[PDB]
Amino acid sequence: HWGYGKHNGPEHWHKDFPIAKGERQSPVDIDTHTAKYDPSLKPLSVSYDQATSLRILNNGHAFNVEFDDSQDKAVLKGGPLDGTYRLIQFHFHWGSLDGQGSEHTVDKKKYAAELHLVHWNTKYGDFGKAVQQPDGLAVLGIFLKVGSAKPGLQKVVDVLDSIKTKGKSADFTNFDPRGLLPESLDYWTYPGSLTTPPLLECVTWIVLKEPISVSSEQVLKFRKLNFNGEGEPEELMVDNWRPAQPLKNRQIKASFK
Ligand SMILES: NS(=O)(=O)c1ccc(N2CCCCS2(=O)=O)cc1
Ligand SMILES: [Hg+2]
Ligand SMILES: [Zn+2]
Repeated sequence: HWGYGKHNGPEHWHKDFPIAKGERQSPVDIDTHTAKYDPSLKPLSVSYDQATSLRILNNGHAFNVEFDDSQDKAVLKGGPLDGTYRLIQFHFHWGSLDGQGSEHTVDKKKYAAELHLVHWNTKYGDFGKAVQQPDGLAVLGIFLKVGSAKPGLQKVVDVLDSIKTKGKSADFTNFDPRGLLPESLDYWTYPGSLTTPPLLECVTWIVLKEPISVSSEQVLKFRKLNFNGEGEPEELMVDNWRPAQPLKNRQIKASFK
């Protein structure tokens, strides 16, 4: 099955998921000089004060911090979005080295990691139905660079010992996603896709201009995770990012002048 290795990685995905070569695939390079400021964009609203985290899961390609999405408790609205999108989970993509790891690039620059806060359009009733829709999802993407520690990340870092291998999960209640956000909500936005199989073209991407900083030791613990299940040969969970895909005649919009 699909992975990030030489034999099952991004170059292979198209054979099982033909949409890999579609018209609105993600991630993309954000060419900052080609991006246009959009005055019709409303202010971005991130409402995570009532957020209810439940669990953290190693799914064999990254780890998901899952939330209770049965009521409007953590929501994303405004910006390019019509209606309300509920937070279901967040996860990261990272590299084997600090000079790579992000999925989106900015003027071809790769960051050490990228955080994805995944949201589904409430008019569609659940996540499964939302991913059948062109505007089913909204993913808020945040770049990670190496520098000072992110205090709001440490609770995540510390539990990774407990979910080392594929299929392992751990209780992860009372985690506050607000501690993962940068100061500014300035962003780029474009229509795109899931960056992993099934690569469904359902996402409004909202990628924040301001990266967060994480410490070397925080990122190092990400790299100690395993792609494999327990009792199988160890394959370090690193370089779980898809490279930039063709923009194809889509326009990236900026929230800022
Ligand atoms: N990387 S991404 O586009 O934000 C992304 C968001 C959600 C998902 N998933 C959809 C398939 C089932 C659960 S999931 O987390 O793996 C995969 C990728
Ligand atoms: Hg879709
Ligand atoms: Zn992702």
